[PDB]
Amino acid sequence: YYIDADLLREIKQHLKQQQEGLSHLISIIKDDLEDIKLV
Amino acid sequence: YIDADLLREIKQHLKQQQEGLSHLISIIKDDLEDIK
Amino acid sequence: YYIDADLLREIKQHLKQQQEGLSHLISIIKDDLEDIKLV
Amino acid sequence: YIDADLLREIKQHLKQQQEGLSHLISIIKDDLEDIK
Amino acid sequence: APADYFRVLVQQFEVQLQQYRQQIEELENHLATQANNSHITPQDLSMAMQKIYQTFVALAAQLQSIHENVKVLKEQYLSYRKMFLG
Amino acid sequence: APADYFRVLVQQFEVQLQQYRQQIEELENHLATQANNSHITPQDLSMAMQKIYQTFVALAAQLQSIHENVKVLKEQYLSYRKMFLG
Repeated sequence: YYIDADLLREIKQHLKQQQEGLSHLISIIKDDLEDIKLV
Repeated sequence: YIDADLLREIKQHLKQQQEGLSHLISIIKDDLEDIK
Repeated sequence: YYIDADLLREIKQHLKQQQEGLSHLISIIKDDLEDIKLV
Repeated sequence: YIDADLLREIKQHLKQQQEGLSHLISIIKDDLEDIK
Repeated sequence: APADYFRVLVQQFEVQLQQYRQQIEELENHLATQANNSHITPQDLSMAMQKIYQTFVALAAQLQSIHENVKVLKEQYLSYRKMFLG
Repeated sequence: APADYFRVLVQQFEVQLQQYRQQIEELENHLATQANNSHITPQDLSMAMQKIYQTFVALAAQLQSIHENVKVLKEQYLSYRKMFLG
């Protein structure tokens, strides 16, 4: 049938971390571009 | 069974197809938006 | 001894053009850098 | 007459000497200023 | 020309973006409900979780080198400014 | 690393700058007065005028490619901005 209601939660958590990971890198890149306009 | 020459041809053809930076960028921008 | 008072003028003119030449290129480069801060 | 090995050595030595970008730039800036 | 190099790094980045995007949306739908979850197995998700983490890793690498590339634009733009504008 | 490439174009530029600088100052002094002009010949000036024009040409080339390089920084900086900031 399906998987644990918490196994779902674990995966959803993992995916979130991946998202937070990529967003952090995007963040940094944006600071670089913004700081270029400032310097 | 499977035609090697064709897949090759399909590869070559797509590689020779070209990127419109403007277009590229717009796709990336919507990709990033659709996620982060 | 020395050279014509006008042969001097010719050379001085040539050197000036060379100077104007290089300055024009520097000018352009500066517009590029300035426009970067503006974009 | 003229020692080949030495000029070579002198070449090698100067090439291996390194550029301090900061310093480089300052020289260029004063060079441009001293002229244009 | 740098426009041929740029277009490339940009293009690879766009592929890992699309890649990751498809996969994630795909996996979202499979876990959206138990009704859709029944058409898949716990060994498929296990497969997808790998496919996805592999893209993430490659994507994270591309974002990283993009960061380093922007760091270089700044350094050189800053250098030129000191040479020509100071 | 681009820091090894940059340092080079910058370094060559600095040499043509110094080159031209020395020559010009040199030639200025020789034509500064007739007293100094008497220690030189019209075939020396002819020599210098060449040496100088050759540097000018190389210097003008370096300024030109520096311009093209800055054009590239802008294009790529502009592209990144559209991707990440728009």
